[PDB]
Amino acid sequence: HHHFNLPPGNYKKPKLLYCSNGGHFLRILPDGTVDGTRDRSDQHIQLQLSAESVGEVYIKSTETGQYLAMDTDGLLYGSQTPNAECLFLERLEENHYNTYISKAHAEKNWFVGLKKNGSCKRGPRTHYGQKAILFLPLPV
Repeated sequence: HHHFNLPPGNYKKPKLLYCSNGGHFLRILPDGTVDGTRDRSDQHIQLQLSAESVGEVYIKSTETGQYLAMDTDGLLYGSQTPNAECLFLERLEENHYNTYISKAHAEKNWFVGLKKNGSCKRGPRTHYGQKAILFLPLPV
């Protein structure tokens, strides 16, 4: 139960999710670990988003087919198959950015977030107001 301000744009094409905090692109590594990188030539930062229901999305690596997911302890990981831990509520933030809240943990406001050093934040450590949760979807 959150606000419903939605970002503009569509899911027709893959995107890079650029984090304002450290300037890192969200990356899903083949081994299933998730982090961020500033290297625009990286082959694991291309993500295809798709809508399950209005405002609910899956975020999938086009290179490996892995789905971004957040586990029971708030850690992001790459999932081989889509499940309830892979759905995120995509919303507009500060009238500009896109934020992604774990649907499975939405009551706790757990977001997808990247620290300035490029490591992911754990769910409980994310909070409205941080730069770590702010993303700009860029064309590939």
